[PDB]
Amino acid sequence: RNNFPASSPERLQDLKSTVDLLTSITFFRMKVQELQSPPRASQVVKDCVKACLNSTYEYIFNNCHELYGREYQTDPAKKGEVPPEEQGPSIKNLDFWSKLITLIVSIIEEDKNSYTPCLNQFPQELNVGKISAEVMWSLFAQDMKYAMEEHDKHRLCKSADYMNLHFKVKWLYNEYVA
Amino acid sequence: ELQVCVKDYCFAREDRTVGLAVLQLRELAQRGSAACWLPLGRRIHMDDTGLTVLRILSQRSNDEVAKEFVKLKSDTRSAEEGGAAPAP
Amino acid sequence: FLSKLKDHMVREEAKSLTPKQCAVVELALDTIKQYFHAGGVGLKKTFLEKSPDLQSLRYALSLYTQATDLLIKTFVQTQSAQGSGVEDP
Repeated sequence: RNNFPASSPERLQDLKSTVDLLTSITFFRMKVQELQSPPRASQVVKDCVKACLNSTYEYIFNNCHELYGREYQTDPAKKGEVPPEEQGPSIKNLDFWSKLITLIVSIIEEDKNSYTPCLNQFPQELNVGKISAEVMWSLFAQDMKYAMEEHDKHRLCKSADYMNLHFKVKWLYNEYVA
Repeated sequence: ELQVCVKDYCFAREDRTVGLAVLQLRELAQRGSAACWLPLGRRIHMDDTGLTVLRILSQRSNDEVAKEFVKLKSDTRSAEEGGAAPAP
Repeated sequence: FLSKLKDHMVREEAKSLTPKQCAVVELALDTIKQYFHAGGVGLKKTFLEKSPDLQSLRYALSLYTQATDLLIKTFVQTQSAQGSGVEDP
């Protein structure tokens, strides 16, 4: 994602030609070095994708505010380095989580939409949009569960706010994850 | 059988397996209810047939039950903070 | 096959004994049994069928086709020692 941003079709093509080169190397190992079980080009890449997705998740879960901030935030004064207790989870509000929901959506979209087509060489094995949705939800759901348990001890947001969050989460799961 | 796993909760990182214990529900079929202190291991201990069934189930690498079974038996303590390999 | 899908060594599917290679072997074995029987000149069909060597071979073969739940039940019923004291807790 960082090395071949979707915003550069040229680096998406160099990316495509890179995986064509990596198939060409796997094929050299298989055919010229005559190796019997060289690293399979789809699994090699799937690791790299999982890697890039997990780096994405870590970075979003730690920097939710800076990211949601700059990428969408409904108040320009809230785009910057909001406190770490609001770039990761807040006990005061549910807004970090509404923000994290939108981050997750956006990434799964870019993966589904720019990268799944760029990286079609193993289409059967490598739906970048699905690998994105799974990885990101998994990492999310853990974090969200602990958050809701933490809110429950403090009850600083109103009942209503958690009901609103429930409809958003209900929607999100029932969209991407289910 | 119950498989009881202790894990360290780790946002940003990964939730590290601290340890694993197996309880056979054959025992409970007599006991009805049991208080027990399960000692935790680093990996589950196996015979040739467990290891044969496991290598067979791992070839069913699209069956979700097999995947989760294989994954679950193949869970071991992420070694660190107190050690890697157990005894059987 | 420890190495290629019990163990960590290769992200290959190992390729099981496939239904066709389960057959072929089960038929090679019936032929070997007929050979060792040699129309009564060799070993009795009864010794050969009761052969623990053959029964063991058949058992291992039977595992390679068995259903996921049945493999899992087999695991729980066989791994009885996963319930009598962890060592190095």
